[PDB]
Amino acid sequence: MNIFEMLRIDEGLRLKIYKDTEGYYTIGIGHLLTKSPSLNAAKSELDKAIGRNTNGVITKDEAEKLFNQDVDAAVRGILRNAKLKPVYDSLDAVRRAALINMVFQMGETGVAGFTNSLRMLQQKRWDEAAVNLAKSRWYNQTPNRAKRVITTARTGTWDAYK
Ligand SMILES: [Cl-]
Ligand SMILES: [Cl-]
Ligand SMILES: [Kr]
Ligand SMILES: [Kr]
Ligand SMILES: [Kr]
Repeated sequence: MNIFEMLRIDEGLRLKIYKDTEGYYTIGIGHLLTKSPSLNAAKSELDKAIGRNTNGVITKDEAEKLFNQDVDAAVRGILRNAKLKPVYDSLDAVRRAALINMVFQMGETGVAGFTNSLRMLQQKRWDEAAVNLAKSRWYNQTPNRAKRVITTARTGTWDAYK
């Protein structure tokens, strides 16, 4: 398992514009297009990201291309975030994957806000981090996914994804 397979599991793959769990226009593997209510606007953002008039539908390849870009961007956001980087650097490879998934899902800013779990993680206090992480809107709104990511961070193994 790796970060790509992991997020491909959590986000799925859809070739036509769809709305995510919050109601936002998204396409591919969890690629948000806009927070706006407008399909037209979503469509504009999509053709802009793809480089052609998609009419709201893309190919697998194009979807994987956006995904590659988004993963990369998630890593680079972590590395540039002064509150995120040190946690990330302290972690083993599997746990790092968990942090990349959260950031992909909620953005840098959002995750940087989990001050307390960040610190427990940094301290390698796994069970404690796990309990804190679950006290969040994130967990109450997308509990199945949150649970898989939280077990990943807690245990350092991919068991939740097998
Ligand atoms: Cl883009
Ligand atoms: Cl769920
Ligand atoms: Kr994490
Ligand atoms: Kr976190
Ligand atoms: Kr954790």
